[PDB]
Amino acid sequence: PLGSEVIQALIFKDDGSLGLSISGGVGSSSFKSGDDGIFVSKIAKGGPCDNEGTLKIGDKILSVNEISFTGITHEKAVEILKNQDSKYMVVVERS
Amino acid sequence: NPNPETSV
Repeated sequence: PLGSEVIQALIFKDDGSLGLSISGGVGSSSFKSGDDGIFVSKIAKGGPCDNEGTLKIGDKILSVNEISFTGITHEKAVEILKNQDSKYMVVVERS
Repeated sequence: NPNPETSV
């Protein structure tokens, strides 16, 4: 997208959670018109994502720990984000 | 189409 920026955040799980919610994915209703991507749709107050402070509602997730989130389902996105790691390098596209 | 929102 014109004027878009690519941002990265390193977030550590606390009690098994990153403190954010996702929407979208291939095979789901699109969060943004015409974009089947995975998007940050909620950030829990006082959670790890809020504390680190880099990510924002509306960010499109491009990768997590170098796993591409382009062309993946909501279900696959969730599996990855619920995996056994505690450390997540999240790359997003902000528009 | 399904429109999930999942907390992680």
